[PDB]
Amino acid sequence: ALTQPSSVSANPGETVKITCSGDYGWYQQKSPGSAPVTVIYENNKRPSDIPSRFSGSKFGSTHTLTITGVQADDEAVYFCGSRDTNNGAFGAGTTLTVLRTVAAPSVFIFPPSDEQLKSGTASVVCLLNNFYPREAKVQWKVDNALQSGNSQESVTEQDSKDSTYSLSSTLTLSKADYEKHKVYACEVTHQGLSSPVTKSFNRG
Amino acid sequence: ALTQPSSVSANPGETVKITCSGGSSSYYGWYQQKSPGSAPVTLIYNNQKRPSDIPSRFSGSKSGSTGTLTITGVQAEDEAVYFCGSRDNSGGIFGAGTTLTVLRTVAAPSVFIFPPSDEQLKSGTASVVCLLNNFYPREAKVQWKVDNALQSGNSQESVTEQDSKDSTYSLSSTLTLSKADYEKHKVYACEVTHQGLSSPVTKSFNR
Amino acid sequence: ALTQPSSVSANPGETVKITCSGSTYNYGWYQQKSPGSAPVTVIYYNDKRPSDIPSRFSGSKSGSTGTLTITGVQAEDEAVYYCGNSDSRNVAFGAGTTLTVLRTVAAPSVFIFPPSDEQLKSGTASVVCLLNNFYPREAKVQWKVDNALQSGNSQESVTEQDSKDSTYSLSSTLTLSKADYEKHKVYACEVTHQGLSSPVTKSFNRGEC
Amino acid sequence: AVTLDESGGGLQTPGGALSLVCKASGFDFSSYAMGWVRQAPGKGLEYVAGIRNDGSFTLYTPAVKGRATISRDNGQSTVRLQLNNLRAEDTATYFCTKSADDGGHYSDFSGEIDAWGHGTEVIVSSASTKGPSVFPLAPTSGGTAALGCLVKDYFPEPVTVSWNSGALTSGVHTFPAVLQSSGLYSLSSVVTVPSSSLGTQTYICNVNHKPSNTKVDKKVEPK
Amino acid sequence: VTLDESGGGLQTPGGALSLVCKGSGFFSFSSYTMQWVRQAPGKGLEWVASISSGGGTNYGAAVKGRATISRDNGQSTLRLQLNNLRAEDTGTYYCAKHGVNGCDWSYSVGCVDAWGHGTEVIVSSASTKGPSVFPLAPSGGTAALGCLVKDYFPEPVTVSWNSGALTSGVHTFPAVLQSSGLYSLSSVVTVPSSSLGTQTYICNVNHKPSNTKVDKKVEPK
Amino acid sequence: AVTLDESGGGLQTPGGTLSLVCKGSGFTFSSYEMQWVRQAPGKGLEWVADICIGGSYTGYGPAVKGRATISRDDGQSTVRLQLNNLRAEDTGTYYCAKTARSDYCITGLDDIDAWGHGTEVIVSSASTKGPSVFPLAPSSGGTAALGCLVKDYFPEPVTVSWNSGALTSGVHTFPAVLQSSGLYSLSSVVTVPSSSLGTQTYICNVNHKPSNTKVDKKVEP
Amino acid sequence: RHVFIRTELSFIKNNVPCIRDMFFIYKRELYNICLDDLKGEEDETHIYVQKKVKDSWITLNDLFKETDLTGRPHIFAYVDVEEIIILLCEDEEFSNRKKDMTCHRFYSNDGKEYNNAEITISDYILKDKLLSSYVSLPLKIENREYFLICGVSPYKFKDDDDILCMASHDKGETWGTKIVIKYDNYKLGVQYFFLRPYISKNDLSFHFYVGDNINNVKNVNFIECTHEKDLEFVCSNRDFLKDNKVLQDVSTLNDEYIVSYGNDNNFAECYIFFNNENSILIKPEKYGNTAAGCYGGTFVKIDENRALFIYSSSQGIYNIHTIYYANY
Ligand SMILES: [Ca+2]
Ligand SMILES: [Ca+2]
Repeated sequence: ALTQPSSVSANPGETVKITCSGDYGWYQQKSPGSAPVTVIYENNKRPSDIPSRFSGSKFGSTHTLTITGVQADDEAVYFCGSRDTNNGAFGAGTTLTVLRTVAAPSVFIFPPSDEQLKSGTASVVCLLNNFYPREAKVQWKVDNALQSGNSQESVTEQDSKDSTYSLSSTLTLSKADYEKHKVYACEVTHQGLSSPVTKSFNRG
Repeated sequence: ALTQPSSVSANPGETVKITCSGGSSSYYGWYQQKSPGSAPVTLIYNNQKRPSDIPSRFSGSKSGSTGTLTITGVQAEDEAVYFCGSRDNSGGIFGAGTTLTVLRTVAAPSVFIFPPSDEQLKSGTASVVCLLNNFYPREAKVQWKVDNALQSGNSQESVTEQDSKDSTYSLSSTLTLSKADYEKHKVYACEVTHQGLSSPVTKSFNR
Repeated sequence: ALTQPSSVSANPGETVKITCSGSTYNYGWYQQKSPGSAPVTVIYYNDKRPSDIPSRFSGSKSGSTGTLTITGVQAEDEAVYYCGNSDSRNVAFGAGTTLTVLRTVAAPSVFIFPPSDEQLKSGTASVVCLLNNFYPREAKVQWKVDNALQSGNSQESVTEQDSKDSTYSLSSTLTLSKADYEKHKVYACEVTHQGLSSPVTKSFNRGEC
Repeated sequence: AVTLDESGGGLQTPGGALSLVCKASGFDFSSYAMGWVRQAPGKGLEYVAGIRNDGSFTLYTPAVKGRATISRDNGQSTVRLQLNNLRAEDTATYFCTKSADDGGHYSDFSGEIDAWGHGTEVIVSSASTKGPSVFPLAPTSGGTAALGCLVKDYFPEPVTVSWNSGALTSGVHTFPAVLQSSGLYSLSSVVTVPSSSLGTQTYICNVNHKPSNTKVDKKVEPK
Repeated sequence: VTLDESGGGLQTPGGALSLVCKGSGFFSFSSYTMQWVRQAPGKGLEWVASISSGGGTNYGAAVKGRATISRDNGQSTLRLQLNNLRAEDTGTYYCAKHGVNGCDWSYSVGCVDAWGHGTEVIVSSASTKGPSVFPLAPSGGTAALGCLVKDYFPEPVTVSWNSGALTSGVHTFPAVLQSSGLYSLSSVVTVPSSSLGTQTYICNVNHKPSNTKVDKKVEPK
Repeated sequence: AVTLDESGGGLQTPGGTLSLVCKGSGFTFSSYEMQWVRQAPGKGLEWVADICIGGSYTGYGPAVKGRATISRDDGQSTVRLQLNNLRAEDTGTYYCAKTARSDYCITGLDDIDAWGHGTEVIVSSASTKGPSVFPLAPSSGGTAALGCLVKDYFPEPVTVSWNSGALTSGVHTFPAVLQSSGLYSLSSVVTVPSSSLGTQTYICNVNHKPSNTKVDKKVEP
Repeated sequence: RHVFIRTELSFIKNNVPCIRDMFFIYKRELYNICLDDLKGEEDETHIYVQKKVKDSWITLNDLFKETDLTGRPHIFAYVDVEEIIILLCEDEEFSNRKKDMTCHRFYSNDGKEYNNAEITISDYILKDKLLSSYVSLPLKIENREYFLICGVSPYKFKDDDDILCMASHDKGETWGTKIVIKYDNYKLGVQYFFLRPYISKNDLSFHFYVGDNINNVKNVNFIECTHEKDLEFVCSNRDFLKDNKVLQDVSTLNDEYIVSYGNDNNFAECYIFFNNENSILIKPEKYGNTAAGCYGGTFVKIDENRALFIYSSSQGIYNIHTIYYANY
């Protein structure tokens, strides 16, 4: 059980300090599934192909990864690696969210395709694009009625060019229940929106 | 700092495995206790060494900082608490002890009710007893219904160990009331809710 | 690192136990009554106790955790206790465990003081609100110049608990210029404590008596 | 009688250096490991530099590493700490400590200390010394009346306030100085005397400020 | 080898306790590492103390400071003096032997091959109490009876049915600590209805600390 | 110039075995310690197994204890990973690692200086469902949004590339979610201005490796 | 008579510098306890257990990192038929008359997975007795197995007691057992160095250098210790002086001394003598080595027949003389 903060947040140009208190090795992983890269290969050792901004320091049983001057290419989940009692293990992961200005999501509603209807299913997809912060609310309104339990959202990792998020909510409904209604609204509630933007479309 | 399970369940004939994890040691050890008052019996000492009169089905194992007991071909008589013992930087550490449960068919309990002896009433106290006999599994509910009213906070439960021949249980519920409280009510029902019973069996008397 | 509780609290006579974890070598406990004052070694070398230290103080190590036991705690035993050891071949101290002694709830005796005649001639006028002998340390001091809430211009000073009756004393000071002091007249001092059902407000008139 | 006399810790300057010496007596100096600890204001304890009995081994806190140089003279019974390029973060009270061991194990340094010193307030700033202005706090009536003195506007710390030339001890409370928005200190000292003793008994607060060599005696009188 | 730990019982709180584990059938007992392990009621196993062949003494975090383990090699005995007794100090005490070849550290519990019978140590100021036996009489086919042992202290009570002859059907329950402080235990037995009249069923209760050999006869009213 | 390549992806049935391999290059294999590290869906990094220089020492992780088996083939420069009794927990992306120090085998995860690309393993006994690609067209003014949808496909992963890798700017890939029926739903959109609606051709190329299905769906509004 | 000598030369590369080396055999495999104590800006102290896998030393745990030890500790390591127990005891710089010793204890049933806990030999027998690190194994004295920490007296001018050991019969946790060594040839004004106990078949013997006052060189000495009453031992000097050769190391095979000799104190060439009958000359100029010799030539017994002869003719290079002998 290597103690490591759930998340850390610092603005660009500023220094960042990540503590692992559970010798220590730091490995960055940009997106879940992508191959991680060793940022610091010991307490005070850095690989050749790694920027000089990255540095490490161990004091007692606590290590701190110091990113003196942070950029947008440093947006990744950092992991510490060491040994607990006898065995070897990794940290929980520190997600590095970079401090930026409040962005509003560009909402685009999509209707089920002509090929989808023939199969027997019809899912309406509500897309959100380039927004900050990650906190967002998506509510469905089929003919001005609240829908709950039949919607699954998908949030992407922070972009490495502009530090923005993108959401993908999907309303799963059967072919029979889709043809019974005409108006499909999408109430989007974000921090950067004073009035919730509702994008609606007609069946015809 | 030894972390081993609380429960493990096996049908007779199957091979079972208990995993004891943690500690800064070179050796682990498994100890069996049948009942809580029972003295421990070493099954495997020093990771794999098996003391005399311990079956071959009892196997010792150790991968890294994790010892493992393997019961290759479980028998009904293997129902017991299985503690693991090792070494920490503090001293000798033990495990929570994994209670082995032997699986068998679903049995309905033999519900019985016992009024207080008239010799006991003269003392001032009245103990009403409900007996659940040779049932499976241990998960049962006992509700006391004095004159059709739920009795809470005045009854205690006692459960015997699982049998090593039939692998069934037994539960005694003792409702303790005052002599006056007993004579004032007439109908003394004991509702027993179990999985083996389609409808809750209520054993009752009238005194 | 050498993790040690932020604070611990018990009634006089109760046994107190302070844990320090993250090292398996020689623990050393050092008490410090007030920040800045020279600390005094309570227990050194895990359990060894200096001659001039009470018998109620004892120490014990189990694995990588040490526990300072104070059997039957008294008034003087209030202090920030610091643990010391090697944390992974590094010499380091703990965060500090503060000992607040749970004695009966005491109410503060409030005394408001006006700026002196000498003070006014210099060009400054500081009003001092004095809280004395109270428990616990949690207290609220709010200033009211002519029934108006004052914030940002008041600095409080809390003393180290008393070694005989276990009481605290607070010293809030309202810093105002000579020009702003003569423009107002009624100076109230709303004191909100746990042992006070109604906040005692001590007020004084400018130029009276 | 074991003593630890710190000598050389006061007002220092940014980028500069210090030479904190410690004098020890009452024990065999050449057999115990010695060290220096520091408490930053508003912060906890922190080991600075440790030195072995034979002076052959030294250790430094990552903050002072490469700038500090703990030395020791067993013959003279001293342990001099030299710190260079003094930062704002180096403002703290420095205590000379004594381990009850040779320093054979790392824990001997912070977990086996059987002797401490008074301390020395080390301040790292390019600022000048000021003199305190003691204003009385005149006494509202009851069973027990309080009175005090206001040691306002002084730099740096500390200040020693006594009552009636060391005669009044019971009921005297000395409150720590609050650092003002201008950079000065506002210490206050009150004393709870009987309500009947007002007027008939004289009360003169003696404030002694060592940095500016200021010594002001003020008579607090009720009206 | 046989381990006979004895010398423990109902002790008064805040006092001393010397148990003695009598080693029998040992060959060079001196060589073995000797141990003490305890089990509080309804709790698990706890290491108490160890002693290596050279006198290597180590005590469990729970008892360190007031405990003292020793070995009288000559008489093959293992002893344990424990002062200032508490409720945490209640439970059975088992005497353990470490395997012949040894272990990593003498204070380990991964190398015990031999255990003793167990001396139950009870720390309490309440004095001995004998129980009160009361019947649980019966009402074709199968039927059930039993007999309630009511108020006793300390915990060991032995209910032999029909002087040992009756064991089939017998379910002696595990005693409960009542609100009061004393224990109530309930031994029952399942028999056929045809045998009710033809057979006599005797409760054979036995409380050792208070010498209460009670012998009740359960019969229908 | 270190390159770590992995064996082909898997979708084996539970209770079975799993075989993996790491083709190492650009360094002196058989002088560095090698290890395996798995990553569960949306979870942290879990060390699986470490093998010393000359296969002298072996060590496995807690979840794969008594099931995992490593095999470094020095002549082939490949590390094998055997895993019997497959469970749901074993589903995830697996990586290979190389310690930084030569002739060094201390236990600890602070020394890895090389990482493999990764390969996916899905423990499930379900049939590989064919991917269905549906075109999504908007009904914007300045910036228009075109994309495609992959529904009713199993198991992961799916590589979607616009114009066979030519169009990379403004391409967002969304992770798949487990629907109520038990299938995944992946989506991908590309932000292009309204002036290019007619003069350019956008084709969403979906690739499903377990079922071998390559359908080129064009998206037209 | 059937002599059966058989040598094969091999090499081991160590990427880790070792100020000192300690070789031991366990489970029929060769291990080294390396002291990597470099004295530079980032160079720290490490004590590594290292096992040779092919033609190169593989670094296993660094045992020293656990010890709160502040510096160079004494290494007394012991091997048994199924375990290895090691200790890092404290030194006595000037008057470090630490009336009690403080070493660590490390334990393994594989030489890899090592477990540790600090031990304390309060009021230890070997107070003010100088120490020198070494590898050893259990000696049997009166059906009891003992690991031995043996030391020596600094100077001698008053006739006597002058060499002694403490012992453990609980895998090196208790050291209350005092073994006496009665070597009556401790001349007036002599000092013994690097004292290591050669143990074999429960027969006690010692190999130690002697810093000659007249000369300025250290001369090897080997004594045979005979058991008198329980725990009492009287030793005697076994002579090995050879015409124009210097004594170096000493072992036993077939219950016969296998001794080591150099041409001169610089050791350009080394010679091994099986029962003072058969010689073998080991030419250290193997692996293309101009600047080569056999200084620090050592024996690692592996069997009553096998034993290796190892030296380092340059840094990070080990010359393995694989000896086999069978006089029957
Ligand atoms: Ca020491
Ligand atoms: Ca020490």
